[PDB]
Amino acid sequence: DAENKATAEGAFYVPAEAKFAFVIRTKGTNKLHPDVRKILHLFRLNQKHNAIFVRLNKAT
Amino acid sequence: GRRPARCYRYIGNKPYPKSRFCRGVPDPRIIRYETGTKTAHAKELPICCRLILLEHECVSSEALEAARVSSNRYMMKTMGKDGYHIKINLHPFHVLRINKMLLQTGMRHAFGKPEGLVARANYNSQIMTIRTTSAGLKHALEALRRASFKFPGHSRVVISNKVGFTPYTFEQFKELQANGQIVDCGNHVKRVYRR
Amino acid sequence: AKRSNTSAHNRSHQHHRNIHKCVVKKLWFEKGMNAKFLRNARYAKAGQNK
Amino acid sequence: QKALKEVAELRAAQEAKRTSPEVVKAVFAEAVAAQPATPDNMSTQIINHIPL
Amino acid sequence: GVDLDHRVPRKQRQEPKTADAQMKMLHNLYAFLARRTGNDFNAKIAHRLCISRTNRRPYSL
Amino acid sequence: SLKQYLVIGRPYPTKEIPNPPAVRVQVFAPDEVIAKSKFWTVAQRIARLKKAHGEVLAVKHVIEPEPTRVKNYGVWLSYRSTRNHHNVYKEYRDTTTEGAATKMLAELAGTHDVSADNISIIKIAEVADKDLVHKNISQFTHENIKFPMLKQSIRAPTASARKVFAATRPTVCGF
Amino acid sequence: GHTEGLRHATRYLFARKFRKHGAPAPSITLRTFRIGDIVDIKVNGALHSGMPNRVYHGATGIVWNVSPHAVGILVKRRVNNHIAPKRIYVRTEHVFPSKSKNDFVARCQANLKAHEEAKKAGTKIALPKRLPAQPRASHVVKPELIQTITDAPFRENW
RNA sequence: UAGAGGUACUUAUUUCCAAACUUCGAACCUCCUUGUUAGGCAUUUACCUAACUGGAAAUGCUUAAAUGAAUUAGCGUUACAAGUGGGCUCUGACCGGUAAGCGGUCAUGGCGAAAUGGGAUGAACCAUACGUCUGAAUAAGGUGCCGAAAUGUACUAUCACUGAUACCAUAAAGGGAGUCCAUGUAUAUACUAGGGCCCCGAAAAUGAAUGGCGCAUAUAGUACUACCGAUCUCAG
Repeated sequence: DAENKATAEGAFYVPAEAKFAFVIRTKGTNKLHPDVRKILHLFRLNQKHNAIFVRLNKAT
Repeated sequence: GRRPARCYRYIGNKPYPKSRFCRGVPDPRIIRYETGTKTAHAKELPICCRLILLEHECVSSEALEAARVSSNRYMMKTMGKDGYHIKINLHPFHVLRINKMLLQTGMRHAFGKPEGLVARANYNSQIMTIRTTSAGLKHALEALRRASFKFPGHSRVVISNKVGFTPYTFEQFKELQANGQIVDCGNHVKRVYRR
Repeated sequence: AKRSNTSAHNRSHQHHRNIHKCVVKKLWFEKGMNAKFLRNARYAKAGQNK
Repeated sequence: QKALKEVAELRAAQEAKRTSPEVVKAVFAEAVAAQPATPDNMSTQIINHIPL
Repeated sequence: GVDLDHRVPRKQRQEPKTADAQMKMLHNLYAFLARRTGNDFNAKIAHRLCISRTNRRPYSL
Repeated sequence: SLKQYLVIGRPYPTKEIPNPPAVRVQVFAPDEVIAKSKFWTVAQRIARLKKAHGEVLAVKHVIEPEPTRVKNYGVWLSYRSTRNHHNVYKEYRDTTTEGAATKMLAELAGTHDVSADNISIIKIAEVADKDLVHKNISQFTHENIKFPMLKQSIRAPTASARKVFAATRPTVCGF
Repeated sequence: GHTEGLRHATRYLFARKFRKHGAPAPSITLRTFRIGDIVDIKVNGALHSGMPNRVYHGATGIVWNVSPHAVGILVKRRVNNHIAPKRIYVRTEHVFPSKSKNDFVARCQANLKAHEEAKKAGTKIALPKRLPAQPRASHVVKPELIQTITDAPFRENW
């Protein structure tokens, strides 16, 4: 209704941004830069096809 | 004599000018870069005609003097040293080197003595110009067609929109002249900045 | 005869297997420092306990 | 499963508004308004030789 | 395929390497207590009986 | 397949200037997520508006008023080939603007051999039969169009009923 | 021809910016230091007595000695494997009071301002903390300038 | 480089440059801080200050209020000893060289010590790094037959003793009323801005290799589903 109110007025309802995400590891382990597997070890995504929920802020 | 210029086409070092350090250098093949009616004007010879290079590579000094002589001798034949103005907008500063070889000590103390001058081009660098009148625009294009076969790679011949060698379009040139902002130096256009 | 002079290919690898932070015992270094300062710092401590 | 039936209806009720004849012609009129003016001439260089 | 560091940096001595009856026996007494009573005192006495003869230094009178 | 999209975006409010100009871009992409990225490419390239400081307000999906009937579509585009950029006005006959744009990406990749990375469209619009000037598409706007179907297909009427033998020989004549 | 000199490969380190040649102002000599203070070493190229090495340019440390013209600074160089400590002596004209802690010390005093003043009214406290830049709340936007960006036809312009 | 203005120089310009030029100056990096912080009180000093109910420093007492980024994680310390001290290399950056499967460096990765699948074949490239088995669905890569899997659907080009999938196993400058698409003008027609594909340019020695057979809608591009396929992933 907040969306359909703004269209009838004139404006745009821009929505709220996503507060968290869900991060599948697609590719496996090897042939990989050490900064870029330090970062995956911090999300606990070590094996291929693993996932957790991650909160979205300018750190993450 | 010389190497084939397929040796010294692509750029595999930092640029290496004539200086204190280089020392034993032979002078380039070019002396004159500019021929025809040099003492002319922006208004007298408005039409211009450029030769643009479509590669990142080295151009030799021997190519640039071959291109001048073939340009002059066509424009001399047709119209006869009046209208035209030829200019060359590369200057060869890069010095080449050779290991010589000619018993022998090859690849040991490999650094070599300078052989010849060269010019380092950049993708869309103009390497020649002909400024002229509308009567001999036809003759300018046929000159730069012949001069293009001198140079390595491939290279487009282009009629420019802008006046003379000045950076001003024909539409802009009348507005500034009328405004009175621009002024005339002996050759080319000198702007007036009102300061 | 002519073999390689050096390399740094896998210096980084070895260093990171273990860049241990060597911690200092105390901030004062009494071998250095002004003697005239440390001379007086003795007579502060010696006078206090009596 | 009661709630996700209601949310399925409300999200489907928006697609009634989206695919209505009234709303679609407004969005197509916005898309026709958005497009630029017709170019007279193609080609990389126009080339002008005005005297002086 | 998992990214872990598989190596062990730290072993620790769990039971005593003596082949006595009596040292092995009263280890199990204070091991039994250290578990069951859940106390810091008996946990230390249990572990002191594990450790080698060099570290058990002779405490003079 | 491609769907026409209208995307409107703007820069964030600074304290110097709250309520800036927003900007819209017509884009062609398979879904809403790709249509954002095409908007940020065009907005950055031209109007100097980056992803890292800007909102994106409304991804509107343009559906057709009627897909029931056929329309002519002029497509003004530039496409880039090594050593030069060319401007071309090409046109097509189709049910929708998207299906015309999907046609020309195949036709440029076919005829000229350039991908959708190099191509950059200027203008799509529907066009009347009077203003239409290209001969091969003008013939379909006339009355009394006959062409035969020379070269029939041999396919299975359903994929169950295919076979790799036959007693009689198939006839592939138009008739 | 690699050389291991004292002042080697420092053409542009000990250069003096641009229109900042000459001796420094005498306000610099009037400044004071203490033990425990965080200080950054950056060099005057002019003043040659009691420089640091080239390596400890732009390098934060802690003061441990103070002496008539000069300050003993403890600085953590990274050796090969491990981060060694290094006891420098260096003059005060290459040494400035660093603003590393001034973010932290601002917050502690700002917290005590909040923690006391909550009790003064009292009332009841909300707890402030630092937080990375976060995704935005929903809200509604009316503009009244909407341009329509398109790609133009390409023209050479030479 | 090349003209103009002044009394060969010189004042403004202009064509075009520097690893051992700099008046500006990124990206990528680097280093420090982020829990205890503000005080107040009175002993000690041969030190500092003109002076002590000051400074400087360390000893204790204590007045307030809290655990004050994200994500992750147990951290610290010692002893004894093996092998090693010929390396090679993909992708980028670089020095020398006409160049090299050449010589010498740099950053991450790989091989060496890493199987299996894919690139017909290959230490190094792609997917992935492995207990013994039984399935499912995939990755790289493929689906005329050899060969497991659509000669799949939709849309554009192509006739040539020719073309055919990264690293990769070679081809350029320069031409063509071959064909398709095409820009601007003039009067169905003349003049061309060009672009692909195809042809020419294009010659070596045993008989010869898109992997072979062969194909010509099994060739060149584009889009979207289904399907086969590793010791990966998942289930037992």
